[PDB]
Amino acid sequence: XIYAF
Amino acid sequence: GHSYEKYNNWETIEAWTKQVTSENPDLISRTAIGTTFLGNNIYLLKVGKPGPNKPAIFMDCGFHAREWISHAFCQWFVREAVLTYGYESHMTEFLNKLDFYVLPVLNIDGYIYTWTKNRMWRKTRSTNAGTTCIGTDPNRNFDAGWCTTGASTDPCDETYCGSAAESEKETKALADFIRNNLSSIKAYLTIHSYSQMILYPYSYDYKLPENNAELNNLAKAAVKELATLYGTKYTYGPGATTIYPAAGGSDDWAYDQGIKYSFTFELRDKGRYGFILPESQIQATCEETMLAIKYVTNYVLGHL
Ligand SMILES: [Zn+2]
Repeated sequence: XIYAF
Repeated sequence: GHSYEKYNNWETIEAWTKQVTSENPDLISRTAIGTTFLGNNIYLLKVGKPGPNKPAIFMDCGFHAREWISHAFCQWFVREAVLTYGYESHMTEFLNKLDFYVLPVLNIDGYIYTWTKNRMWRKTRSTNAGTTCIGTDPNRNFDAGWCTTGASTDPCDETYCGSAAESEKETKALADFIRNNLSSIKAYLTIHSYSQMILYPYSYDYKLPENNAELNNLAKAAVKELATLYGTKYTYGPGATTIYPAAGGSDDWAYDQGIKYSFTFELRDKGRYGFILPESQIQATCEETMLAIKYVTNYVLGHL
């Protein structure tokens, strides 16, 4: 859920 | 009021934990495993028909504040458990033979903040020495290669790893509960969005778990069961190569404690809506996820 992966 | 079909705020979720336990004392009991930075109660629902010395499966939701379908699913799971028990033979066997520890919201403080101030908040809401920047990424704060890769030492970053491992009340509380219950917890499941993935260790390093082949076949089979409903396509594999390297995650940590079945679930979708999944998609997402969760439960049960 890290942007923007 | 509370609906399983909509996103509920913390006040409603907290009241729901008391109410659903209250309506189903035969299948549910509630405790807290700790409090959050801001003094909210981290509730844990023990779902099952009580018996001596039962094995358990642990599942949490709401690690990351903005991933609202995660919270939604834990509530859905609990209701489905109480609804189908005695009506659906698998779930009935599950609740009879083991317990589910369902932790509906871990990062309560961040969750409230997504409702009150900033819908895209991710981290906890704790203060940091030497800066005004707020919060630690709880899934970078576990003692697993802690802060060595894919994490930030900058408190202003959304993957900030904390001042030390378990520096956060919420993560220390989760780690404490799992240690203290190690001998009964047989699987660890942590619910996230979005990406449509099932991930297992490792993420803090490129190495593979000794039961890598087992974990990969179980993920594979789980993804298949999930697809049967609506054809939603999931991908699977070791966190490090499947999405990215990231240290300090709870799945890796749980696995290294000796829990052989450890999975991060990334639910819908793949980006069209992302974190802001429309409520009209809650039921479908949860239903298909149930099949994956139940498949894993069944597998764990025949591999005690
Ligand atoms: Zn997440």
